Amino acid sequence: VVEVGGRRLEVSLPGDLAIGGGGGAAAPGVVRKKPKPRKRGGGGAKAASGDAVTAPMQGTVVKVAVEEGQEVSAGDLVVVLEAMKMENPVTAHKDGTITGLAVEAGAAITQGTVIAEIK
Amino acid sequence: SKISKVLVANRGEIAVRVIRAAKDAGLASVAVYAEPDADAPHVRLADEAFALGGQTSAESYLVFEKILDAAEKSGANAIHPGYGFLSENADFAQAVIDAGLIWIGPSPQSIRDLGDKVTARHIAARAKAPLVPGTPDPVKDADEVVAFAKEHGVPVAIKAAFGGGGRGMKVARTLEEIPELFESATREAIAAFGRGECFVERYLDKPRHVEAQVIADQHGNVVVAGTRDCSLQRRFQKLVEEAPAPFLTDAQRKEIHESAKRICKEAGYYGAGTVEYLVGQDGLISFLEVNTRLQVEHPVTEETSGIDLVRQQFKIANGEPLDITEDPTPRGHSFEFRINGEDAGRGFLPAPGPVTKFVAPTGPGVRMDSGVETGSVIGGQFDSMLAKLIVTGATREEALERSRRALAEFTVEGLATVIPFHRAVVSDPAFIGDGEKFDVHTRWIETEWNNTVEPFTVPRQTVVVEVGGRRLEVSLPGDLAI
Amino acid sequence: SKISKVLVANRGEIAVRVIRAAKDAGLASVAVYAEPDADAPHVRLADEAFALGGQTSAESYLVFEKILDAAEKSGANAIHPGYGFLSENADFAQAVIDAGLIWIGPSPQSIRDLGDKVTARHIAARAKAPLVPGTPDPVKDADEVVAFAKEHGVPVAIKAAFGGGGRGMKVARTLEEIPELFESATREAIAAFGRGECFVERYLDKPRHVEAQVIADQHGNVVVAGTRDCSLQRRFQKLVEEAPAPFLTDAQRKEIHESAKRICKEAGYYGAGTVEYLVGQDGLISFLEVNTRLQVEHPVTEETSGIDLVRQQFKIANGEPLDITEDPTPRGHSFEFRINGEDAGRGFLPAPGPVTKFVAPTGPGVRMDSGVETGSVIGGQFDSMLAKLIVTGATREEALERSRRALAEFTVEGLATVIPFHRAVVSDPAFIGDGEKFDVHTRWIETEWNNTVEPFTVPRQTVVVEVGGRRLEVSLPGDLA
Amino acid sequence: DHEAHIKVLRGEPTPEEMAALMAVLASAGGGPAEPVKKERNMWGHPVDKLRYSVFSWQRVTLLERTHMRR
Ligand SMILES: Nc1ncnc2c1ncn2[C@@H]1O[C@H](COP(=O)(O)OP(=O)(O)OP(=O)(O)O)[C@@H](O)[C@H]1O
Ligand SMILES: [Mg+2]
Repeated sequence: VVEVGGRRLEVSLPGDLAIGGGGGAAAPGVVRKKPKPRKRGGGGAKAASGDAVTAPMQGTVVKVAVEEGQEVSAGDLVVVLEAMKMENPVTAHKDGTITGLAVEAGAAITQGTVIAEIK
Repeated sequence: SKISKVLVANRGEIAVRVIRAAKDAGLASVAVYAEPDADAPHVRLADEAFALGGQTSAESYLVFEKILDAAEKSGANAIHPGYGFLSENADFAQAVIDAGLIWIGPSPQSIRDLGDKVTARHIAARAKAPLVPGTPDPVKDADEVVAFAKEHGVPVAIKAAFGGGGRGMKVARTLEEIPELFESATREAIAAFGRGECFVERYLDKPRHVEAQVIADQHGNVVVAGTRDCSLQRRFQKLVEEAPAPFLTDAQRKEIHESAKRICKEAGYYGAGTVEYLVGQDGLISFLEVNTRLQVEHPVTEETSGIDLVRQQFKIANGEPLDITEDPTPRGHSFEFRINGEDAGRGFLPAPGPVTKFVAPTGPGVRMDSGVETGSVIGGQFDSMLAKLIVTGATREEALERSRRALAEFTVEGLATVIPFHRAVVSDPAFIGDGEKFDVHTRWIETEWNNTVEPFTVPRQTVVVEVGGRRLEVSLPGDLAI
Repeated sequence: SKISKVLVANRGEIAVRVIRAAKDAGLASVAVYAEPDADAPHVRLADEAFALGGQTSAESYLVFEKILDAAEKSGANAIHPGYGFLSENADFAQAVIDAGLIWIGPSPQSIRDLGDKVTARHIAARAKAPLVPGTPDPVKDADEVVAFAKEHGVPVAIKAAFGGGGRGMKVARTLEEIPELFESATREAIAAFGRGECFVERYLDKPRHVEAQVIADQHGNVVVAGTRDCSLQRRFQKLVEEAPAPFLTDAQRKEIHESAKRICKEAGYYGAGTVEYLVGQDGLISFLEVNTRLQVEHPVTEETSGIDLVRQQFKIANGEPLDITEDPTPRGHSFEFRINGEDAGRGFLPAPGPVTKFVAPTGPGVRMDSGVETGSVIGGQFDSMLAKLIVTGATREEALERSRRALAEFTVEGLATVIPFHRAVVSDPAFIGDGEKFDVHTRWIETEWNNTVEPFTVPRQTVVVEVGGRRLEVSLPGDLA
Repeated sequence: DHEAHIKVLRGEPTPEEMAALMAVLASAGGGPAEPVKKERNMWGHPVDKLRYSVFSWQRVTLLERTHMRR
């Protein structure tokens, strides 16, 4: 907080600020770059490069739309997650055989939990 | 001209209230602060803020030209006082008019006429107020004060011709004690006000304080926007305030209403103002004073009558005629509890400290106007008030139920407060209405209530810089690394 | 609707002269500067000043936007042309009118009709102003150039339509020479201006330049406020002014004024300007210009006539009816000298350098338009002049002795200047006429003058600040610690 | 553009008050911290003062590391 002429200003100063010939910015030879989002690469696939179907967010598995050993095709509904009382469909990313369907209707589920393998 | 920017020459609860009203009206707002207040909420709430410097009110909020310089630097078109400070300084209002700014209040002379309490009694006489039969011009000597009591009958009050705040008010119960009380009260008047001048009045034994809340127009309309009962008091100062005035008959209410109109019409008053009244223990309705400002208690009038009284102040200072012409009808009942850093359990001494927690009450029927928040601090140089809780319902009983909730929901820590007293008094059959009466009086906290509440158990850098024709002090944190 | 804050966008002397005019009038005044000018006398005199940036004039002063941004940021409700740069470009008169700013100058039409001097000749033929007849229209091509030169007779002058400042123009003596001058003129014109419009006319061996000031009103008053003569010239430029115009009889002055009235009415003219003539050594009038900038030659009229001419321009731009309505009688005589940055000891080659000393003359009968100050720096990246010297007296004789002394006083060191040339030419007799005629003619200096001169022997930092996220570039010297 | 700028997060100063703020902050701003001519000079470096057993792994991971790290 600075006063100029008594006017109150709130001023944010960068730590690597250098004006009037100042030094000390990036002191040890720091590199700065745009930080990567906390998500998987997301180009063309995320987890979908693998066989596992994983829950995209925390919720409740209110509907299971497949059975153990069913053949499915990309885009087919696998489960519905109730979250915030919104219903979110989780859907097959590839064709294959539903293998190791790990969940039952009404199970609580967490982001990244494996639902099934399309194998 | 119209206002576009308002400087609020005050702090805390009322500065917050005015800055909020300015944003509602669409007016830009400038705050000011002293050294202890540079992080008070209002400073952050305003659109602009200025340091006054200095570490006391006398070094800060009371210096006329600092506030005018703040208005000059901000470009504020208008100045609004709070309560206290310069709000009733006629010659500061004159300094503002000499600066050409919009003083949000009564004209200097319209103040000055009521600032002198003797001319105030002269004006009440002119205006045909309900009044106590005696009306001394300031007394010559003790033998005249004794003659006054010998004529009008004791109990008798001796009251200074100037001042306020309960300071200049003395009561004599017997004839033989009066001479030393006169000389001492003269000394008190000289010490506080310099004027050794006092008048005398027939005292009323256990009276009830009532007020008219009035909105008054430069174009001669006057609306009695409401009535209040203010009688729950300590040391003649208001602590819980109630609307509407609980137990007057309509004959008395209409007398008070029309008297307040008459008093305004006779003084030529415009702006917001209140007229103070008293009902005696025996039911003698009588005048007391006129306060030349929007009183801090206005919220219970806002909640019962449904009026934004500060925006009315803006309308009047803009010179617009009143929209209301039929006096509003109370659409409910309300209570306002002043919360102060003062320990009711120890005789209401100031007990300042850090506001280490402040969980305000919320929910139905509750309003909070506050000058502090979690992590604020307080000190004896300011009011030691913290906030005003306002509770409302359809009826007195419902508003008391809501208050018995809200005062328990209100949590404050790190300093002592009147909250335990409020929680007690909202529980007291003395204060609960026995249908058409209640027992409290302006002495009730001091003389009747059971007060059983157990007690509570660096410098910044500066540079002086010239920029063209400007002189600019720049002041900064003391350790700015940059 | 009326002038209230004036921005003048030009370098040096004229900026000072018209900022001085504003300072006199009490107008709010705004300057602009390039990097070498960031502490110039004009930026330190003006009430406000704004960076255009850039090291040299051509990087900056040509950009209309860079001007009008500074205009609207300063709130300069009025903009002045001065001389050079945009002062006579209708693009800027348009931009100022569309931006809604007061152009302190003649209207877009009134400039468009006179920036190319060809259009002034095309008016002049109709106005019956004394021509250098040739043809009013340009001839079509070099095939006609040789035929017209053979028909009318060499020498012939070959001129670009925009060749002003004495450098877009050529002369040839013999009928075999002219096609090479016509090609040279066309291709150099294309190199300097892109346009190629070029005209040819019969040359005059001993003309003399004269012009007369004209002031004209939105309420229709017109005044012919004074006269000036520009005979002393070197490398074909105006360098000395003499005022009121000497060695002209009433039989010349008659048409010099009355054709100016006609030609300005035929131009529909309002605002200020001049009409310019070449008079023979035999006194025979012929044309050169009708001129719409405030001529740099203004000081000698400003002293011989009762007008602060740019204050009168303020009133004309105000649309006030003229409070000067009489063709005046100009007092006595006055001389003025352009104080160029050239080494007269070195053939008048240009000479840049630091102005490690500058002292310019004062006192009665002498005036200065100082556009530079001690410790400044000069170079060809901007206009060529340090300043101007101005001299006046009851008659030439007194102003001549005053000129010789003034030029002996006028002292500059750290770079060569033309001041010693002025001292010499104010001593050289041909300039001192007999009372009915005088001997100086064009080329006279570079053909007869006695030369005597001996050769002389942190960066800024930009920081960006944001106010609520609104960008605000700020600049400081590269060190302030 | 990807520089980190100074932000006036609250207030709206005039250009004179901006200039005062900037001239103060710019002359407060630190000088040549982390200086450009911090030479290398390993004479008498503390790692050479220590006793090392002839087989001490710190002869790799401290002594040699400290001499060779550039
Ligand atoms: N006899 C009384 N009965 C009731 N209240 C009283 C009495 N005497 C004093 N008071 C209280 O103290 C105040 C006495 O001061 P006064 O009314 O003159 O000014 P004020 O309203 O306190 O002014 P300011 O806000 O400018 O300081 C009254 O407003 C009321 O609050
Ligand atoms: Mg009162």
